This record gives sequence, C-alpha cells and structure tokens, in this order.
Amino acid sequence: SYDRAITVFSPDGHLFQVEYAQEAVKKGSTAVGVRGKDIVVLGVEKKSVAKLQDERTVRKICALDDNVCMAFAGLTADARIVINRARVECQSHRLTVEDPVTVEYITRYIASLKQRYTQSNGRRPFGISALIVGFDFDGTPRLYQTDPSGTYHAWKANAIGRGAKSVREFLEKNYTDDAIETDDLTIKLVIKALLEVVQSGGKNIELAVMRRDQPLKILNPEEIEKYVAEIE
Amino acid sequence: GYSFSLTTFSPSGKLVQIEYALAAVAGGAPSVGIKAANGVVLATEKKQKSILYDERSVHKVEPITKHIGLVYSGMGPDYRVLVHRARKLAQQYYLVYQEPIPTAQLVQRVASVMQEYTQSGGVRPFGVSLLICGWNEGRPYLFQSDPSGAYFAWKATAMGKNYVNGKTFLEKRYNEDLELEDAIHTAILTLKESFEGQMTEDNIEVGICNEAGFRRLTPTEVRDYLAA
Amino acid sequence: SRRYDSRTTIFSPEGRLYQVEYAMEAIGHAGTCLGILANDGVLLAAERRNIHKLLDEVFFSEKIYKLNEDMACSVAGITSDANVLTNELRLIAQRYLLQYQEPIPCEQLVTALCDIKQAYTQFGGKRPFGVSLLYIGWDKHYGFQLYQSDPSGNYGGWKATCIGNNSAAAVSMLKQDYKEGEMTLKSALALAVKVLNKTMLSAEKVEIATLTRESGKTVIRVLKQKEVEQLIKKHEEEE
Amino acid sequence: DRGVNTFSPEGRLFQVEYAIEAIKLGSTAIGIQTSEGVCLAVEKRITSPLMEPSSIEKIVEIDAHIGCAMSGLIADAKTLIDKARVETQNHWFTYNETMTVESVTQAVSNLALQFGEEDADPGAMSRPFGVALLFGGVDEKGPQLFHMDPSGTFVQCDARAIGSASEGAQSSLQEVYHKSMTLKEAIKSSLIILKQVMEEKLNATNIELATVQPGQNFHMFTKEELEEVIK
Amino acid sequence: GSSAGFDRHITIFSPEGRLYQVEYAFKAINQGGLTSVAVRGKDCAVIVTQKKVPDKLLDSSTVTHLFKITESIGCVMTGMTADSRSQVQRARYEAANWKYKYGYEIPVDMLCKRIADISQVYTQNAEMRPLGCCMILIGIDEEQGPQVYKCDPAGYYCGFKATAAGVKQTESTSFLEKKVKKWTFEQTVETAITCLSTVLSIDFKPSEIEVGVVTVENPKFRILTEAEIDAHLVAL
Amino acid sequence: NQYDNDVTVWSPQGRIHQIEYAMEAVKQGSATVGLKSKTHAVLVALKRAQSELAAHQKKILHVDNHIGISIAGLTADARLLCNFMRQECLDSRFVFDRPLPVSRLVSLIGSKTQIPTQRYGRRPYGVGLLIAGYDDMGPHIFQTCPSANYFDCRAMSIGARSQSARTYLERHMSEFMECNLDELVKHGLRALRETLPAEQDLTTKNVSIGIVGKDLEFTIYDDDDVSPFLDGLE
Amino acid sequence: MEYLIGIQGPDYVLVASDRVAASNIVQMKDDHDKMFKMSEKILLLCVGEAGDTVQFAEYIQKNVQLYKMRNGYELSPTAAANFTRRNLADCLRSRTPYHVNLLLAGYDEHEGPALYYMDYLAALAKAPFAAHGYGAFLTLSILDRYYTPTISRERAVELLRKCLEELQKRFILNLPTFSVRVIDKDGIHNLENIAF
Amino acid sequence: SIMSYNGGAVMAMKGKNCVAIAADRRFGIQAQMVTTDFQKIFPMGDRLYIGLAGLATDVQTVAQRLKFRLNLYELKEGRQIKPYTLMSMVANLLYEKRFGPYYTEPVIAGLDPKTFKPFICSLDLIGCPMVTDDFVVSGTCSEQMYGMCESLWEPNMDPEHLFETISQAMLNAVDRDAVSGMGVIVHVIEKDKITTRTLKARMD
Amino acid sequence: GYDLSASTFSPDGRVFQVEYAMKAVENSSTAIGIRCKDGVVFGVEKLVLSKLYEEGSNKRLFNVDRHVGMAVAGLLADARSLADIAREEASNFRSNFGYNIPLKHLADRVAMYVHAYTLYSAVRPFGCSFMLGSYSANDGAQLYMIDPSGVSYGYWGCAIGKARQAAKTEIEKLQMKEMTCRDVVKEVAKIIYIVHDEVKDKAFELELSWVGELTKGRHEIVPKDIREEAEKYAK
Repeated sequence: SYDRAITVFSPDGHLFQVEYAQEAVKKGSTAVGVRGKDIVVLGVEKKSVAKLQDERTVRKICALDDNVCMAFAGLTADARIVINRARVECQSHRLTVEDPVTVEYITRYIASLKQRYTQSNGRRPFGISALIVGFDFDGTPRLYQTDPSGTYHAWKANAIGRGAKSVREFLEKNYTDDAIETDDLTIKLVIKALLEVVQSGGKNIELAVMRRDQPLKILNPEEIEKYVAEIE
Repeated sequence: GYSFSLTTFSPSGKLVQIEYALAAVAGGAPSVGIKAANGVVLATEKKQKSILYDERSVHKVEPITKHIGLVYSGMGPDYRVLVHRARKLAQQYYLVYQEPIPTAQLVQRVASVMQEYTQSGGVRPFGVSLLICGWNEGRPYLFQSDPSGAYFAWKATAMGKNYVNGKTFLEKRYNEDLELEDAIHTAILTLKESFEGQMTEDNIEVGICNEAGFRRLTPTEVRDYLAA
Repeated sequence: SRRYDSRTTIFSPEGRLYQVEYAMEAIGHAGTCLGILANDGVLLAAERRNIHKLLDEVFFSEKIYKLNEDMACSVAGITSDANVLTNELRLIAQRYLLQYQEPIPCEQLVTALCDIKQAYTQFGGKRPFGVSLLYIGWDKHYGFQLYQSDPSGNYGGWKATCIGNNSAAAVSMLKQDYKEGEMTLKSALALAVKVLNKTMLSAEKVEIATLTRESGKTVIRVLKQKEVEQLIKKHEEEE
Repeated sequence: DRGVNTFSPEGRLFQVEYAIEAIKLGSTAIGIQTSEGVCLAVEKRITSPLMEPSSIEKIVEIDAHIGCAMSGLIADAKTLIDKARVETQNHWFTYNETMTVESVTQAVSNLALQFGEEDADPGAMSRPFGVALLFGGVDEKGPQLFHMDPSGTFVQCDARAIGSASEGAQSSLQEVYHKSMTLKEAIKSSLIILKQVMEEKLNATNIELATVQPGQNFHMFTKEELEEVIK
Repeated sequence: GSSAGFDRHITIFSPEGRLYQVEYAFKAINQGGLTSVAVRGKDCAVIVTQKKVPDKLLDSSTVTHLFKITESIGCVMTGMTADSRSQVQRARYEAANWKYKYGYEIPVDMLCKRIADISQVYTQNAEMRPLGCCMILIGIDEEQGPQVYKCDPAGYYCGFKATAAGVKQTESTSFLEKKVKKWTFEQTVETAITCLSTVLSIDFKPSEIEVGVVTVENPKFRILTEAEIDAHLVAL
Repeated sequence: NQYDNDVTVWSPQGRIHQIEYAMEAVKQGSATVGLKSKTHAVLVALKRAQSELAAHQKKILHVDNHIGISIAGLTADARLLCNFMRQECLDSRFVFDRPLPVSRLVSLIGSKTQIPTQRYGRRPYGVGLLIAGYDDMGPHIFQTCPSANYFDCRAMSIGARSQSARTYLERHMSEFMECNLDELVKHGLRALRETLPAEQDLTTKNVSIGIVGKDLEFTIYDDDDVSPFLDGLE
Repeated sequence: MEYLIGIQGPDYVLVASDRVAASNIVQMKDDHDKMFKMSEKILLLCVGEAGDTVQFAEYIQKNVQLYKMRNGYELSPTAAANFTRRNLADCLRSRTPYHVNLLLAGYDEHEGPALYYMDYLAALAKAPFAAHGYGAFLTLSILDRYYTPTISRERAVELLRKCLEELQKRFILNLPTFSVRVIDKDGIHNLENIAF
Repeated sequence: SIMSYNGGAVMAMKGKNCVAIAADRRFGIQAQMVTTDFQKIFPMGDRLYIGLAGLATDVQTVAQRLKFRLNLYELKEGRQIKPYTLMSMVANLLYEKRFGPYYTEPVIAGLDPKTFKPFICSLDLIGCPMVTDDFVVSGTCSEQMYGMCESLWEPNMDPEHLFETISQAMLNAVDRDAVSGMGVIVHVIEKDKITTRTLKARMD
Repeated sequence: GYDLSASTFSPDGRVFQVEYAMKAVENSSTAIGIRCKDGVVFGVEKLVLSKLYEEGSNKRLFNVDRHVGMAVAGLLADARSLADIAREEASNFRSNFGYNIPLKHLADRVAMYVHAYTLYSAVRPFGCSFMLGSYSANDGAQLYMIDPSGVSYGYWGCAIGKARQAAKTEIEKLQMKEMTCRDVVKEVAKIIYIVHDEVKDKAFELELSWVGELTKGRHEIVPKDIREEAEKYAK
C-alpha cells in the first residue's frame, strides 16, 4: 500500500498541499449562497454553456437529504466522492438516531473528512469547497461553508469559486434584513451577485431554492429569465 | 516492495517506460509468424554463436497447450515468466470450462498480465513482444502481444531485429490461399533476409500449428525444409 | 523509496494534477471517437487506427465494446488501459443485475467507473488510466443516452460529442450541424460521415455502431462494410 | 527532500519545528490560573461581517471540570479535542471518578509525535498537528492550567498566552500577575491584554471567554456577561 | 548509450532498452578475482576452480567454491561470496522441495531453471538488486547422461558442453571452443585443468585448485582430494 | 549532505549522520546527574522553566519500586521509552513474581532502540536516559542514548553544559562508595551546580531528586522536600 | 405469532397486520406498527424474531432511501423486492441469519400494483394475495374462495374483514386490532384500523 | 429433508432433432401451497434451458448466479455458450460450495449452436455432471419419473411425439406425489422454434 | 549517487553501502581470536572512553551459547543485536534437532542473516564484524569470522578492527596448532598490548575469553588470576 506523506509542513509553517488544493477552488465555477428568512437560495455559474450538453448531468447543486442540499466549487470528480459520502452519512444518522440530521451535523462530518485527507498517508487533499444549506427541525435557515483544509463556518451569505472575492464584497454591502424581506428579494439578491461576475449573465446561471418543510426546487430557463428581467 | 508506479505519463502523453521496453524488443532476435489457411507457422532465429552452448538445452518456440504455441522477441528471462503464466492461465480455463482455451481468450488473459506491469508499483514493463498461434474450431489464429499490453490479429508479421524490412517482404510474398507447407518456406525465407551467416537445422527454431495441434519441428524436419 | 517516487497523485503550485493532464494529452493523439444522439437511437463512429494489409479482422469490433444488453462504449487513448476499464464496466453491470434483477441505468454505470478513475488520481501512488470513453445506451428512465468520461473521473451527458484525435474541430462542426430534438438515425449517420470526413475516408478506416429499440428490446449492431460504403458515397454526392 | 521523521543538525525534528511556526499565525489565546478558578480567553478574528461569530469556536468543553482554548490550525484541534473527551469519559466509566487536568493533557500529548510514513498503516498521521492547546480545569489540586504544543511537550503555568501575539501578551502577563489574584481580576486583566494585541475593537462578539471555578462547572460567558465585563 | 531518470540506479529500462543495473551485476562477478571452468565428457562432468588462499591463518578447508546441492548434483559459484552462499542455500531448498512434492530427484536443467526464475525477479522488481554471483551445475541425467548448466544474474540460463565464468572467462571459452571443435573421464579432467592452467599460466599445484566430478558409473557428486588432483596434475 | 537524511544510509566515513543528529538533542536538554554508593543510587535533575510563569518540567520519572530514571532530550520520546520500561517491569513481576534486574531492563531498552536506526523511514529515539536502580547486585547507574548504546557507570551526567558536571564527578569519584546518603546527595547537587551559570544557583524550584536504596523504594523530592538536602551546601 | 395479509387489486394493493407486541404471556403493546415505509409507493411488512425484523427492515429501508438520494428516482417494487431477497439470502449461510418473514407491497406506474411474498429462507414469490403467520392457515382459504382479480377497493376491504373476523372466532391467539393501508397511484393511504 | 422442503420436479427428454424440458409449477412451504406459477426452468440461451429442483431459495440464487457468469462469458468471447460448456460452468459453480452447498439439482436441455445436436444432462448438489441419451429427472418424485420415463421413452422421437411422451411422464409422476404438481409447463426446443405450453393437470 | 543504497550496484560492479559499513569496523578497537590445540582464546582491547564508566562496561565479548563465544568489533548497538540473533538460532536449533548447534552451522545461519541486510534499500547493512569460537569433544576447536557483507570463513588466527593488519602478523608467528589454551592466553594478551596505540588512543581494559577442553567445552571469561598473570607477562 502507498503510505507516503503527501501533506507536510514547510519552513514558514505552511501546508503546501492544502494551499494548492485551495488554488484549484479559485479556478472553479462561482457558487453563491444566501440565507433568507424562510428560504435558502443556492446559485451557481455554469462556465460551460454548451448547447450540445445535457444540463441535467452536470448540475452543481445536489441534495444530501430531504432537508439538506449543497453546492461546490473546484474539482468536480472530488465533489462527487464527497457528496456520496455525505449522502451515506445522512442515512446512517437517520438509522441510529430517529430524526433527520441538522445542517451543522453534516457540515461537521464533511469537514471532518476533508481534514483527514490532509493528515493521512498516500493521499492528497480534496480540491473543493462546499456551501451546505438547509433547514433544521425548528425551521431555521442554515448556511455553512467548508474548505479544503477542513474548517467550516456558518454564514449569512457566501460565495465560493473564481469570483468569490468580488461577490462577497458586493454581498457585504447588499445583504441586509430588508434585502431578504421575502422569498423573491433573496432570489433577486443571489442573481444580482452572480450577474456581476458571470459572463453574459442570464442563461449561464443555474439556481435552486429551498423553503421550510419543502424539498429542493431548481428554477428553469424561464423562471430565471423573469427574475433577470425584473432587475432591469 | 515499492508501492508507487515506475511507469508514469510524460508531458506529451507518452509512457516512456513502455516505449523503452519496445526498444528492447526491437533489438531482439528476429521472429516470424505466418498464417496460411490450413495452419500457422512460427519461426525464430536461434543463433547461440559460441559453440559450447547446447542448442537443444533451451527453446524459443514453446507450447502453451495442446493447440497453442508461443514465440517471442526481446528478453529471454522475461519470456519465461510469461510462458509460465500463459500455461497457468490455460490450465485454469480448462478446469472451469473443461475445454481447451480459445487462442483469442488466452491472448487477452496474457495481455492483461502485461498491462499490470505497466501500472503496478515497483516494477518495470516486460521487455518481450509475443507471437501466439493456435487452432480452434477449424480456424488458424495468429496474435501479437507487445510490452504495453496491446494485442493485434495478424496474417503474417515480423518481430525483433529488422522487423520493418521483414513486414514489407512478408507482404510481397503473402497469399490468401496459402498452404502450411508453402507458408513454412516463406517464413524461413523472411528469416533468411537478415540471418547474416548460414541458416542451419539448429540455428533456427520453427513451430507449426494446424488441426492436429501445436508442435515444435525437429532438426530432421527443419533440415528437409531448409534444403528445399 | 522516497527518491524514486514520482508522486503521481499530488497537487501542483497552480492547483492542477499533472499526471491527469498528461494523460489527457495521450487521448488527443488517439483515433477519433464521435457520438451522435438521435430521436430513435444513438450511434458511435470511431476511426480505425489498426490499418494494415497484413492485419486480420478476427474480432467483431476493435474500438466499440458491448457492455451489456442495452449499452455499448467507445474507448480512446491507451488501448491496454481501455481493456481493464471495459472489463470492469461489464462486471459493474452484471453486479447491478444480480442485485436488482434489472438492467443498470446508463448514468449509474458511468458513475461507477468514474469513481474508480477518480480514486487513481487521489491515492495509491499509481498512474491514472489514460483512456477516455463514450457511452451509448438506452434505459427506462431517460431513454437513449450519450455519455463521456475522462481520465480524471469527470463525465457528462451529451447530445453529440467527439473525443480523441481532432475532437475540437469535430465538436465545432457538430454544433452547426446538429438539430436539437429534430434528428433522425438516418440523418444522424449522415452527420457522422460528414464529421469523420472533415477531421480525417474509406470504409475500412471507420467503424460505425448504432443502438436502437425494436419490440421492447435494445439492439446494438456494427454497420457492415457495404452498409457503411453506401453512406460514404452519398456524402460525396452532396460535396 | 527528506522524510517526516528526519532529525536536523542541531537535534530537532524539522516537521515538529515547522508545526510550531504554524501556531504563531493563529489568534491569541490567554489562560490564567487562580485560587478561585481558571479563566480562558481568545480572540475570534472575524474575517468578514457576513460570517456568523458564534460559528467560530476556539474554546471547547472537554468535560464538566475541564475547558480548552486552542490556537493555530483549528481543524487539527478537532481531532485532539475528541480524543480528550473520550479519554475522560473512559476514565469515568472505569474508575467512577473524574479525570485530573494533568492526566488529560498527558493523554492528549501522546498523539503529538505519533506520525510517520514508512512502517505504518492507512489510519496513521502523516504529519504533526499544527496547534497549541491550553487546558484549564479544576480537580483535587484546585484550579490548574496546562499548556500543550505540537512537540507533545506539556507544562503547567499560572498565566500562558498562545498565538501570533503570545510574545507580546506574555510580557503583560508577567507584569500584571501575582499568586493571590481573584477570578474577577484574572478576567479583567485577560480582556485588557487581549485588547492590546488585537486589530479589531474588542467587543462582546469579537472574543470568547470561559472560566472553571471549583464550585460550578465549565461555563462560557454569554454576550451580556461579556458586555458587562467590558465596562 | 543514454540515460534518463534513475535507469542506472534501479532495474528499469533505459533509452536503448538496456538494464544497466543487471550489467553492473555482471561486473561484480569479476570482483572476486577467481575463475571456474566446467567441461562435459561422455560419461562424466568435470568442475575445476581456482582456490586462492593467501593468509595461512585462514583455514583453507573452509575456503571452497564447490558446493553439494543434492546427492547427485554439485556446483561451483563465481562472484560475490555472500551472494553465492545465499544462492547455494536456495538451490538446496529448491531441490529438496522438488523431491518432496514430486517424489523423484530434480533434474539438473530444472534446478537451473528454477534458480534462473528467481534471479529474473530481481531484474524486474526495483526494490532489490540482482545477485552478483554466477552458478554452474553438473550432474548425471536419468536418460541424457552428464549435464552442465549455467545461470547468470540476468535470469538467463543454458546448457553447455564446456563453460567458464569469472575474470578469465573470454579466454577460457576460446580455448574450450577449440577443444570441442576438434572424451573420457581422465581426458575430461585433464582438459578442464589444462584450460584453467594455460589461461592463467601458473602451473597449478595439488592444493591450488579444487575439482568436482560426476560420472555415469558413479553419479554421486564428489570433490577430488589433493592427492587425487596431484595424480592428474603429474600427467600433463 | 546526501548522507545525513536517512538512518539507513552509511556515510563514506563509516558513520550515520542521523544517529549523531539525535545525539544533539540530548546535549540541548537540561543537565542531569546520577551517582551511586555502596547502598544508594541518586539522580539530581535541574528542571528548567523556559517561561517565567511556567512551571519547571519534570525530569525524573517512576518506572518501578526499585527503578527510577532522569530524561534529557525529547519529552515525547522519553515518555515513549518510560512507558515501555514500566511495561517490562510489570511483566517480570507478573510472571516471575520478582523485580526485574536493572541490567536486564537496560538491555531490553538497547534492543528496542536499535531497531529504528536500521530501518528506512524510521528515526532514532532522541532522548538520553539516566537510569538509577537497586537490585540484588546493589545500586546501579546506567546511561542510555539515541545510538542505542548503554553504559554502566559509577557516576554520570548528561544534558546541556554537563561537561563541567562530568569533570567534577571524576575528581570526587573515589569517596562515593563510602559516602552516606546526605553526603551522596550533596555530591550530586554540587556536581549539578557546576553546569549552572555563575549568576543563578540551585534553589528548590529548579531541582528534583530521585533516590533509591536497599530498604528505600524509589522516591522523588519536589520543592518542599528538596530543602532538607539542599540546606547544607556552600 | 404475528399476522400479515396482502391483497392485490386491479390498480391498488391492500395490506394489513396485527398491532400486538407480546412478551412471554402478556401483550406489552396493543398498537404496535409492523409496516415499514420504503419509499413513496412501497411498503414492507415484516414479522419474525425479536430484534431481527426491525434490524433487517431498517437496513433495507436505509438502502432504498439512499438509492433515491443519489439517483433521483425511486427503486421499483420489483427491484426493491429482489434487493431485499438478495440481502436476506446472503445472510442465510452467513454468521448472523435473519429469521424474518415478510410481504412487500408497492405500486409501479408502468407495472401497476405488486405484492411479494418472502419467507425466512429468502424465496421470492409474486402473488395476487398472501399472508404470514399461524393465522394464514385459517384465512388463505377464505381469500381463495372470494378473491377475484377485478375485485374493487371497497370489496377488497370487505374481504379483509371476513378474514380478520375468522381469526376472532377460530384463532387461539388474541389479535384485536389491525393496521390497514392501501397503495395506489396516489401513494400510501392510512385506512381506519379494524378493531373488535 | 431439506431437499423436499419446497418440493418440485424437473424433467428433460431427448428427441430426434429436438429436446423437451418440463417442470411443476407449485411453490410451497412444507404441506402448504403459496403460489401455483413458480418458475423452475430458466433460459440460458436461444436453445439452451436449465431446470432447477430443490430448495426454492437456492433455485433462484443458483439461477441468478449462473446468469451472472453466463452473461460475462458471452461478453468476453462473443459467442453463444455450448450445452456441454454450460454443464461444466454449473458443475464448477456447485462444487465451489463443496462443504455447505446449494440444495438444488439442475437439469440442462438444449441444442448446440452450430450443429443443433440434442443435449441433456443432470448434476447433483455438489456438481457431478451426468450426460445421457434419453432423459434426466430431478425432484421429489424422481422414482415416479424414472418409472414413467423408462417405459414410455422411444429413440428418435419427433417433436410432436416427444411432447406427448414428456407430458404423460410428468403428469402421471406428479399425481403420485403430494408435494409436487399444481400444473406442468413444457418447453419443446426445435431448430427454428420454441414451443411452450401449460398442461391440464390436477390442482390438489 | 551509486552509493546511497544497498540495492544499487555501481558502474564497476560494487555495492558501496556495504563497503561503508566495513569502514565503521575499522574505527573500532582491535579484537583477536586464536584457536589452539584444544580451544579458542578471545582478546579485545576494550577502550575506556571515560573514568566514570564501571570496570567491565561495554563488554565486546558475549555468550551466544554455552559452548559458543563471540568477539565483536564495530557498532556496539549493531553487534548486540547480532548477538541476540545468534542466541536465537542456537536456541531454536536445540529445540528442533535436540542437540547443541555445530559452530559451522551457527556461523552459516548468522552470516546469511547478515547478508539479507545488504540487498535492499529498506534497511542498511550491519556495521560490525564478529568472531565465533567454540570447542567440542568430537568437533574440536572452531573459529569463524563474519564481516558486514556476510562472508564467513574458518580461521586459525583472526583479528578485526583498528590494527587488525598489524595484529595478524604477530599471530602467524605463534604455532597455535601445537599450542594450548593456557599458554595461548598470554600470547594473545601480549599481541593485544603490542598493537594497542598509546599515542593516539587513551586507556584500555583487557577482555579475555576462552573455550576448550580445560573449561569442559563451556565458554567463559578468563579468570582474574590468569587474566592478571597474562597481563603482567605481556607488559
């Protein structure tokens, strides 16, 4: 078996492998997340907008369970592995405990796995960042964000990917308690943040939503075109 | 042992180790395979050129089973491992299906083993190209498995030293409706296009494959074929 | 041991996996593999590289492989690596059928193999598989499908796609020639011939397989020498 | 290039030395031990205003009588924290009694040098943890404050500061510290020092505070409690 | 030729397709400074070898390059001493294992093959180096007569009429070539002793060389004594 | 350069740099003195406290009723070896119902510490030990190190600037056999003072003492109990 | 002994089971649920050994839920019935064999209603109607005499009452309440509990 | 007995240029019938069928595992498996569980894919093949099947004659057995067609 | 970089890592062995590198078996591990075959175990040589010497270490074949004193061991009386 240490410390106390894994996330597609009052929005920028491509097989916004869903940025092949592990953990938590997992519980589990790949032999770190969003049993909108290192934080509105610095900056001076007043202003906020970074904004912006006690819904080409015209 | 791969991808998308293993086969002794309707014939240059060496001691043309024979070009020691694996792979197949393994089935199983050495840790690729012949369901078969693990079906092919000039000459003499006897003459003729000195009864090894199974010709037999 | 190790599964300064990237360069020199999805079927068109007068025909196909009853695939790149993957695909389909007593859906089969390719670029210290695949098949959930995976484990569903040597010129010629929703098998085959002729054509230099449905039964078949020859002549009439 | 268990010319393991340099980049944590109890404080270092301050947890409860403040690589600390928690729960199950602060620290200090490539299985650390810990609890010997670093070396201290500004904070602790301080005085001095080595204006949501008195259990100061101490 | 990566450090193909490490193991066979010769007769097999013993403090009865593998098989090692003993130990185990499993004595050609198969694994695996020794086996076959086999460090083996290994190998094969180009027990022993003598020009004495033989009438392998070696040395 | 990264790489001079690099850790640690008499064996460690508020780190550990040790070098490594020593001592008491002879335990440590220096990837234990025990052959003083070599001495000293302590021991290593308990413990304290700089002196906060005798089990003296032995020195 | 019963109609499948959880000689529970929801239109009825049933039934449930999670669509009644037969058959000769008897009811959009019968030796059999337990011997002949393939949903419930009524007058065991559910195109519906 | 737990019976008969395979349809635990249409004969090719009698659970398990191997075999070397080769594959599969085997005795009936020569055989639980030139039986009523087969079978029987012989054989054999019956299904394999009919049997 | 691993041959066919381990044996103190007419005598010039060490510390002579002695030179840590290995072989042999292991077989077994560490890069070659001596009533007196590569020969007189080339000459003069253990003790004691460097090295202690007919075939250290009687004759 391969047992060589891949991630090790450097002279100035840096884990090069983890920093190189975070560099891959910056080259990935932009994915923003906004936490509203009774709604959670996840928007992703479809870099490749090929017309010969089946859009249903390249989606970035998945579902971990009935109340938890997530988006990612970076290596697509790594994300799938992580998402499948998180899905298996959700069913395991529904078996042992007789209740659904909380958004922080699965975020903690995904972060725990990521950290393990940064301190194990014969394996490199995951090159993705996740934006776990969902609702707890009480009906509270949660928005967490994990990264390659294995550190997770709960946010109010966050963007990950290439144009995350810009989106975040724009979100900082746009996300208020009046900007997320309803279930339409939150959607208009996610689309606004994505529109200032996504080339030819409009048809290159997939976005799903999640309301309290409700599965996950993915707005289509027409639904999202009405929100993009409303803004103007 | 090492757990990492010794054969990796280069910037251009080539596996140098596999490509360097093909250079070892190219500098090897010339081998000739010819498929002629009613059978297959394997011929190889066996010049020990030292006189003390016992010609009958070792063999280049070996039987894998009752209907399958083997020939090679490149490293002799590597060829012995593959021959032993091929014999084991054939016996395993016969213990499950109770019927001689088809030539095509054996060539795939042996090529799978050669592909394993180009991806496993702490090992180099085999430096030997194989030429397998067989006879199943009233049909002659001739295959060629190289160091990378790829295998092709041939009608007539040259191996080892001067194979580029062996193919051209082989293609200018090959005929669709050719009999085994006439195929055994063209196989020796193409082997005599780079034999330097004089081809003798124990200077080259010939193996034929027909409906009666695979068998290595003898000195007496080769002598008669060499005179004509 | 730590000095000979080439470190195939590690990140680089810019966040890219070199081994995977180098393996995709090997697929760019291989024979052209194209896939076109129609309304009544899906086809595969691979350019034969094994071209020689002394080369025997023996097998039923050189680049196209039957995975199971309703699925076929086309490999590109290291042929020896493709032999390991195609055998694993058949074992994955047979395992699914032994568990659920039903054919495995196209996307589930592609995903299982993409998880194996992803594992060779993360741990183990081994080189990745330098082979790109094209899957064509029919299932009861999404009907006819056309997939395409790569060395990194990435994969996507397409309407029409091409991989291998000159796959960039083929893709650009497929976008301006494909009709989303209004493509028939006959018209799809014509498009394949016009794409292989542009990125090159004889009937021995190509291999064409189609996958259609007949009486609630999938049928995969390789077009015959004559069968293809006619197609090639009909494209010459329009040229 | 070299292995992870390579000794340097002086006599120190490179890897361990490099992991100690990663502890001088994290936020500052301050621990003070008194006769009334131990008090732990640590800056949260909030990067953006959109992030939830409560999501950041640099002070955790190991047990009812043991608290823990960390610094450096927070993700590495989670692995150690869980070991400490299980260790104390095992002790209770086997001896029907609580575990001492010194015993817990020692048990968590045994994982420090447990790394290496060759001659090890899949579930083994490839490198050392890049994080320093500050354990503060109350046992039979009263309040106690231990400090553990990346090299697996743990000691006992009256007032220790870890993190990027530990050097500066240390000087202030040596000046304003005596062996007769009260728990309330320890807390005040902790906030003052923490307020000088910071960049952001120390508020009630910018820092974290927790104490462990002999009477009550490990308690984490609430926003109001922290706001009334800032006065 | 050329070099790339670590081809000269481990057993991996180079640009020309050669195994440099295996080539260096053949150069280590001449680091012992000795030379062995094997000649096949009509009713026997003869093994003679240089027996250098400088210091008188070192017991000469323990300095032998002739080893008994089985009751009917004998051999002579050439090259690195430590490697040679390791290989001899394996041969004895391989031969004893063969008899146990198959119920009959291992043929000389089969033992040589088995030993050559083990040597080929070192040429493929990069974690370990090849042995820097050479082996020559002699014995009487059930239906073939006297045999003489030799397997090198590359994993390659063969059958011979007369073979030589060591520093003086080229010249020894050039002299033996002529001898076979133009044999009783006495004639064979004298031929082997002559080859070694003329190639080194030292006029070997009774306790300067070691001789091992096998005959058809006496298949049991044995080592000739000083007196017995002196009886053949005073007849040339 | 190329011969100082691994322990399995012999240098052209017939040395193993890595093993010598692990010996540098022992010399960077605090000094420790171990001397014995005809009935007693003592250890005196100079606990050093880097920070002014931190507590001096322990140097003397318990192994068994008749065996005590004083570490120097890597703390984690010292605890690693100490745990092994305790295990072996517990094994002997369980199986043979008797104390494990100090010499036998020292040989066990030598074996366990040698393995790492010959394998690839592994490293040598970077810690110097000062074992003080008492069995059927009287009191003993053993000194182990990172090169897996151990010596039986009459008096020893290891750690930073312990050459002055070593030199002092040689001058008085003639009256140790007859030396009584307090006199024997004063010689160790006197020898430990030499290592310390002229400015500071041996207080009760930076000195630890381990004693083991015929009818005396291995005992350790912290701060309050160190006074009795301390008070009397000049 | 526990009692299970399933009746497949033209475009629906009706199932019922006892609600008694008994220890030694006392009924510890009178409202115990023996039906496990596998998916939107799939119901798994399990009876048998003490801890075996729940342990096995929950394992199958988790895997069927996992399937939908990663695939998007749900496992069909046939595929789910084969998946559970495979699992049960793999433990038969294993270290820990599950002693559970069960009925799998479900509704596929293209295959219609489906009822599966699986014994403890893992032998899968499709049927128009089936029952499990000691009470199946006294009610299978009642179904045989009155069941017709085109039986309506209202008549199916009436037929079920007759079987349950037979248990009250002939079975030695006390099974007073029964859980009644029905699966069709709309999904799973909870029918009023039949008590005596 | 474990083999008579579910009951059942399979039969195979050789004709001129055809083969016939029949089996009972009853599925039941001990003395209680559960269903009357349990599949016992499985298609392993266009003209290759296999009957399985014994433990119902093992009948499905062995039938499913055989299909798994057969499918892989046909994909590897693109060709239909020969009757004799399938018997070896089954024997191998059965002998793998030498100590704790499947409780089923398979019966293979079919024609060769290139010569269409009738082939019939039967193996035991541990995989002991036995090729015959007339008929092979397997099940709880094997003694009754032998009696019927021995006195009714005739050499060189045409498809029509062959069907009647195997029908009367099974019909009369399962009527003297309590745990076997509830209907009979017969498969007559020819060179260009496969006729499948269910017989009018007793239902008690 | 041909000398960085033991699994690498150099261009001229040499294993440098094995030659570097023999360089460490040349830095050690000289140890000599002499086999007389009825036994073997061992003598090491133990160099005392400190006055704090107990007289007898770091002994370079071991007891691998009751009838076998072992004189070492080189890395003490490595030599001690080889002594343990030799003790196991001898112990295992007695359990299996039921009798004392012949010295030639013990030498063979240990030499082959030493040769196994000179083939791969996973480990390193032992850096210490050692002599094995024993006496049997039927076997007689035997004296073998194993070096770092794994080569082991039988000897009459042997020396390994710093001045092993100078100690050998002074051993050829003696006629050990017709001599006796009691008389050889002094001879060996004198040889060690002549070759001992007093201008470069410090002080040393004399380690003497012997096995033969006088000790009833049991290996043991030379008695103080005899040891001091030979120490005065060699001075």
